[PDB]
Amino acid sequence: LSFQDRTYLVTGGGSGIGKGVAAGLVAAGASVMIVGRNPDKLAGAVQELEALGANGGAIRYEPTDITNEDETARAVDAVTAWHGRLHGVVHCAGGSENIGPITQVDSEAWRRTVDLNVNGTMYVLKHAAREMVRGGGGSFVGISSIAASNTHRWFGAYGVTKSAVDHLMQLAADELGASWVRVNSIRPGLIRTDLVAAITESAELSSDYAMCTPLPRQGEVEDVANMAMFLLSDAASFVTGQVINVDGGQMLRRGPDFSAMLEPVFGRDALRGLV
Amino acid sequence: SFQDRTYLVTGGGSGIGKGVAAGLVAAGASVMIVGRNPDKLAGAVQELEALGANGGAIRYEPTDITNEDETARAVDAVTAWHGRLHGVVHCAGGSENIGPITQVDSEAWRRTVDLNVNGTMYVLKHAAREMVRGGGGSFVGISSIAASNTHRWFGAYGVTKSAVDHLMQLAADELGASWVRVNSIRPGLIRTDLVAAITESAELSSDYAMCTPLPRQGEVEDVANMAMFLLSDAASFVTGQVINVDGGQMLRRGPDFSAMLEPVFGRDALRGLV
Amino acid sequence: SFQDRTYLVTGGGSGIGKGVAAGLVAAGASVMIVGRNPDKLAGAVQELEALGANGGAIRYEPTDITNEDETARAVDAVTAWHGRLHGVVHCAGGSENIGPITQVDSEAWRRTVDLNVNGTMYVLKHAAREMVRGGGGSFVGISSIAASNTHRWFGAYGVTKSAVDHLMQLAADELGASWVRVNSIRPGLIRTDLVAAITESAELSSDYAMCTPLPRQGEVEDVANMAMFLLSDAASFVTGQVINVDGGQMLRRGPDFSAMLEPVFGRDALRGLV
Amino acid sequence: LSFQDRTYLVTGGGSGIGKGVAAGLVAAGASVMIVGRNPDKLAGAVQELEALGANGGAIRYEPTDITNEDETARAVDAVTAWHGRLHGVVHCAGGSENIGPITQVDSEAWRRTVDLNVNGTMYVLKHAAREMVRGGGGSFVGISSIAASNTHRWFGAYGVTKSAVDHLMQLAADELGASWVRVNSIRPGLIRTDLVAAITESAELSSDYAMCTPLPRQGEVEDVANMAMFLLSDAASFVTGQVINVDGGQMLRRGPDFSAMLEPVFGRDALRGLV
Ligand SMILES: [Cl-]
Ligand SMILES: [Cl-]
Ligand code: NA
Ligand code: NA
Repeated sequence: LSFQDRTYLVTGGGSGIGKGVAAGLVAAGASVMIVGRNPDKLAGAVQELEALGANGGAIRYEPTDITNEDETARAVDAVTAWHGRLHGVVHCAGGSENIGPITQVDSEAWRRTVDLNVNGTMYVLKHAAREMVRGGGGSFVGISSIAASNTHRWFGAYGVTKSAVDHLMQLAADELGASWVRVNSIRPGLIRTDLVAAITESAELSSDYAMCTPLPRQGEVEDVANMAMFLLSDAASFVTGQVINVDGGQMLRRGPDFSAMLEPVFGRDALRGLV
Repeated sequence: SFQDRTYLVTGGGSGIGKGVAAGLVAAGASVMIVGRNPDKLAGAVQELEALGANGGAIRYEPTDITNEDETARAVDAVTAWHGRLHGVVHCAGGSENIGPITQVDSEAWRRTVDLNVNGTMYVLKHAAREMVRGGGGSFVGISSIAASNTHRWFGAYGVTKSAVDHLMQLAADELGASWVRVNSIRPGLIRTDLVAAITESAELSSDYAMCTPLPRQGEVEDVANMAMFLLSDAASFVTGQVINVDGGQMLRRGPDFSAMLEPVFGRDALRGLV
Repeated sequence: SFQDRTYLVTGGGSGIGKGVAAGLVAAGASVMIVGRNPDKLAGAVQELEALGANGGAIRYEPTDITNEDETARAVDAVTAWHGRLHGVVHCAGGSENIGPITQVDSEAWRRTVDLNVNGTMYVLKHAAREMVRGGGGSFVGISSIAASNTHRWFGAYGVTKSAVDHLMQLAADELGASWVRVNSIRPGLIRTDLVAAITESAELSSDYAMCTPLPRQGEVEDVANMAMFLLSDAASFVTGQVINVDGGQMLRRGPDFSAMLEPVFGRDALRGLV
Repeated sequence: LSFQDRTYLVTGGGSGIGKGVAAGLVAAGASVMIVGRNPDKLAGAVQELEALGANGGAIRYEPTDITNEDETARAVDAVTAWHGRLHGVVHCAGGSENIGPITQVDSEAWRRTVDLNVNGTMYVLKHAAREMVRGGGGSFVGISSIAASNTHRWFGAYGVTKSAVDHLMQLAADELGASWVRVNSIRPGLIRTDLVAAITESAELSSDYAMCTPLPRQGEVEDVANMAMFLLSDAASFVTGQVINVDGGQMLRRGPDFSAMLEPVFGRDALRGLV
């Protein structure tokens, strides 16, 4: 239940979900290192997060392009060297550059998404895992997506790669349980971030998501932060290998239909293939 | 978020249910435990009263969940206690026989079905009515790893718990519009009185440990922690989930009770020969 | 691989069961159809006899699968016909009521449970006994997309069919050592007499089509084709599978019967208000 | 039920499963193009496959490195131009170069596996799909693995990438159903090929697989070929988006434990992380 005097690494800690997770931990008295691509945002987030955690919290940043393994490895060394032990990780770094039919998918955009999500995650887990095993245990939380649990027509590499990441969390849980390192995935549904204010505020797509979602609201960053913190905590010490949706129940229905956005740009025939 | 709230816990007289009740009482909640054995329910109350005051309170009503009318009466009693029912943790259920599918004791199978499938439906049906009228709540059904991974020779148990998990998800679909969340927890091997048979066997104990990534057995607190989280406002966007608390055993397989069952049935019987 | 073999088909008097029976007869198999309605079973026999000779043959026995003794008697009859039972396609089952979980007709729910959970177990239990003694076989259980994707307001149907799918997998685990394969098929919307309500509604018909990647409704032949493949030696390394034949509807969602149910129950009732 | 006068593309058609699938189709009277990396094997397989299909069958090859999209696109043009229509695809090309703990995984080997399985599959599906949509429909069958359905400790990228591929088949099925293009995945268990005679014939690993497998035998290439042919055929014309194991029921138990092979090479501590 407590996080005081524990140290965590948070990737994509500069905005959206990662920032919320970092906020939560620092406010609970944890030491956090946030890593991400943009030193501007990272620095900004740090001065802000520092206001929280008058409760013993601490915050640091290291700019890191997680598609380069050396940079990931260095960041993991630094967070571990901070107090000597790395208690956990929340991996929120990851992206999506594709939107369109599989038959016309931009292969460079696809390959970038694979590198970021699949390889990026592997580097973070590989190196974080080494220290958590040496430290006598810990908890790794991967942030996936409902795109992995429910097909999102025209999202190309997003759900494909997030499915890989979910499998990698389960594989690692299997391998690392003997070392008391728990590994779990969270798949958020529609969460309100500045990143996705186009969708959340659009009449057609907000309406489609709402019809797919049993609970009558959209998600919030705090919803995902709460699950991550629970899974990092000792209250989940027998929970590993799980893949858990924080999505208002959307996985019980279907992924969203982005027709209304895409039909005027691609035409209906392209959306069922047909080049 | 437990302090000013009231919860129903079925099967609250021992094991998982009792742990859940104890955690909620400790947090300041009011809890009504119900179950078949009045001696055990009354004893659990006396024990849990010791968890005293964050202002928590505990009551019991003997209830046979195979009887819909008694179940509805229990739901009326918990609801009238402070005027609103905030959540349910449904731990009542079990099974009565290990053996090959070809030798299933049909009356025991029917009993397990009645208890697990029908009993869960009645609790859900009437708890949902009140949680809808009251403006929302959280229903947690306790299932088992027997539903997620085949347990050879467990017959009705895994079958009925899979039915229950589907019910939890169907109910989440139907009830989300009324702010009633419904989730399932599947425990792995949890240390209780009900598990002394696995405990006394080197073969069975070893088999579970080999099937379990984390190098320990589960505790009732582990399941109680998950249940409380899912009841809390910290899980307010979580519904329709089926979540294992099992040390990662679902990543491997169900246990193999061959060592125990071979001397009773014979090897041929365990692959269906009569 | 059907020519010199004998199969039991439950619910063989109409719909999916009858299609399955017809395909097997056409291929030269002997088929016993069983079911509750003797007029319909007898009429199906007369029809299927027309499928004549690749040397195929068809018989019927009226059987109430909620009675284990009648079920065992049907399994004895099919087995004694040519001395070995090679497989089963279990299509008998159904449901009796659409409505919110908060207004479930408990007697109809129990009936659906008895028919689907208990009835399937009896057929499986006794068919498995003979298929084990005979040196192997293939058991195909027919389930439904209601088990793979929540169908709001379908109550016991999806719940019980999920129980059935778990049973198929448990039985595959137990019985593989005796070369008895057990698999489940989940059909989507299939064109039969049982679906005229969806057919007559623009709203419901449109909703299914929107939920279905392939731009057509399912046919009984589609399900019969899958069943035959799974019975065949071409599927000899396939067991424990649960396979949809649904035009890809499982990739989207279950149907939304709101248009039909709103005028009966009201909108508030459909989210659990009583 | 028939395959006469239909044309199919088979990737990895030069050995193992692909060769068996190609054999099956040609023998049933189909035209097949087999593609793969090694022109020696491809040519060999063609002269052999030509003996079969006195029943109207036809066989061709094009050497193709499926990690290069241009080469994949050319092969798809050629098979389609052959008779004017491409009726289906069975995608068996794919590999696995990793064996060891996630904490010590060779990142170059990992990245190669991702490129082959994830990107390779996408290229094949993208371009094959274009023609099948234009042709009025068809059937794409992806060959995955039980490594995707059940965690295989120490298999690193194999199950991770095969999980991605399964998701991609489901996404494509969702997108392309409107065009009558069905897309499905097969996950084989232990299949006897020359590739894996080390495992299938080893006492410890054969024994472990056998205990995990309800049916008392190992798989055969014909078992997978039969499922693929059924899914290509009109007898499966309402079957799309499915992910189907041909594994003797192994998915009901667990993936294999390669401890006996790996412990003497890595030590027990490395196998639970600990570098
Ligand atoms: Cl009790
Ligand atoms: Cl009938
Ligand atoms: Na209180
Ligand atoms: Na015959």
